[PDB]
Amino acid sequence: ARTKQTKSTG
Amino acid sequence: NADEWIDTSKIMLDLHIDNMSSSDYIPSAIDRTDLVMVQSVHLLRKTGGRGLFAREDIPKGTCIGIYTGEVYSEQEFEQYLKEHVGSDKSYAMYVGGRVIDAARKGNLTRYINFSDSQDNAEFVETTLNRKKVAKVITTKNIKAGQQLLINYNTYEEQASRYYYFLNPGDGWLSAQEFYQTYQSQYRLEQMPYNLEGFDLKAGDRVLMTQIGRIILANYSLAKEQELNASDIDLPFLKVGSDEKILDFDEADTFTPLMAACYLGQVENVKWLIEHGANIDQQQSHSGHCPLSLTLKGYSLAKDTQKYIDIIQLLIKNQVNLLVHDRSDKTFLHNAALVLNNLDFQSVVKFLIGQNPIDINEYFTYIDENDFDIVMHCYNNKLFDKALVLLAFYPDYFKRNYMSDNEGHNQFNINAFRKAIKDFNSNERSILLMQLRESGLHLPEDLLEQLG
Ligand SMILES: Nc1ncnc2c1ncn2[C@@H]1O[C@H](CSCC[C@H](N)C(=O)O)[C@@H](O)[C@H]1O
Repeated sequence: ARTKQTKSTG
Repeated sequence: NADEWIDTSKIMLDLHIDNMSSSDYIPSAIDRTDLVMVQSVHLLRKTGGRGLFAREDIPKGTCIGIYTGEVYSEQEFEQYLKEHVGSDKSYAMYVGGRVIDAARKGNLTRYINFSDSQDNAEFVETTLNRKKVAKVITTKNIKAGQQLLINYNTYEEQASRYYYFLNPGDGWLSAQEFYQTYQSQYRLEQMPYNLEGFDLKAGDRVLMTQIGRIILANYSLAKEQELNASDIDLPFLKVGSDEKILDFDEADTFTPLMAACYLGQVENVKWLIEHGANIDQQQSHSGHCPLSLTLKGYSLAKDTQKYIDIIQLLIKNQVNLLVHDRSDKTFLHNAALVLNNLDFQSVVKFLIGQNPIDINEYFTYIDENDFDIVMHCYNNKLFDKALVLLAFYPDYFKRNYMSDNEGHNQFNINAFRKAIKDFNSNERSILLMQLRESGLHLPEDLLEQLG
C-alpha cells in the first residue's frame, strides 16, 4: 500500500 | 425520540456480535444485516481479532453499508488522542474533513480487514444528510462463507511489519477442525525429497490431498480421470514434531498451485488455473504468492524459460502483479533482480501485449527506500531494464516529474537523487547520456536538477 501517496476514502 | 424504534441488541445478536454494547452500535439505513455476519478469524486468535463473512452469496457492486462511528474534527481527534492514552487511529476514517472513529462505537463495517491484493470491497464517498460519508461497495461477486477484505487506502509501517497476508478462505476453523471436516480428501504421507521454498525436509509427515500427491509425483493431472474439484485449493497441512497438526498462526501452508509454480509443471499449472485455483493466493506469514515462488524457481532451477511460460500464463489470466513483499518491493522490483535482461524484457512484453488501462499505477508504488521501479533499476546499476521500462511508459517523467503538484515532482526528484547518490562520474555520465539519447524530450532544467 506504500504508493507515492504515503482508513481513508478513495 | 425515534431512536426508541431501533433495538441494536437484536442487530448484534443476529449479526453474531459479542464485543459491543447496545448503546455503542450505530446502525444506518443501507446496512444489510441479512447478507453478512461477524465471526472470528483463527489466524488472529491471539490478538482476538474478528472479521466480516458472507452469510449468503453476494453479487458484484452491492451496497454493504456505511462506516458509522463517533464524529470528530481533525483537531478535536488529535486532542482526544493526546488526552486519552491508549487511543489509536486503527478505527479512524478521514472523510470530508471529518474523522469517523469506530474504536468504541460503530456498526458492522468496523470488522472488515485489510488487503492490498485480494480486496473484494472498497470505500466510496457518498452523501447522507447532505454530509460526506463513506460506504462499502463489493468489487467482486462474493461466495457465501468467504471473508470480506478491503483496502484502508492508508500506509503505516506497523501494517507491513506484522499484518497477516489474508485470503478470503481464511476463516474461523482451525487446522484440526478443517481436517476433520474433510478427512476423506486428505492422506498422510511423508516428504520424498526436500523443499527449501516451503521449509520441508525428507521424512516430514504431511497431510495432503490427491491433487497434491499428483503434483509432487511429477504426474499429470489431466492423465487422471476421477479428480474431485472441491479440493482444488485445499492446502498442504503440516504436522509438527509432536505428531499434531501445526495451526495457521504456527506455520505457513501452501496450495497445489504454489508447488506447481515452484516446480515448473506448466501443464499442471494450466490445469489448476483453468480449474478455478486462486492465482493470487498468498502465504500468511511470508506472503509468498505463485509469482514469487516462480521467480525463486527461476533463480534456482537451471532451465529458465519453463518459469517464463508460467509467468506468461499468469499474466494472461489477469493475475494481480501489484503484490508486494514485507520490504514494500513489488513483483517487478524483485523480478528485475532475478531475471536476465532478455527474460525481463519478455515479461515486460507480455504485460505490454495485455495493454493495461493505466500504466502509471505500476510506477506509483515505492519501496522502503522510496524508490519506484525505475529508481530501483538505477540504484542497482540496471540501466537496460530501466530503459525498457521507460519504453513501456514514455511519459514517466512528464507525468510524475512535470505535473501541477510541485510537491510530488520535487519528491520524485529527491528520490531519484537519493538513488543516484552513490554514483561515480562514469555512471552519472552514461546515465545523462542515455537520458538524452532516449528521445523522451527531457528539458534541460530537470537534467540539471537531477544532478
Ligand atoms: N491483514 C491483517 N492482518 C492482521 N491484522 C489485521 C489485518 N488487517 C487489519 N488488522 C487488524 O485489525 C485492525 C483494523 S480494524 C478491523 C477490526 C479488528 N481487526 C477486529 O477483529 O475487531 C487493526 O488494528 C489491525 O491490528
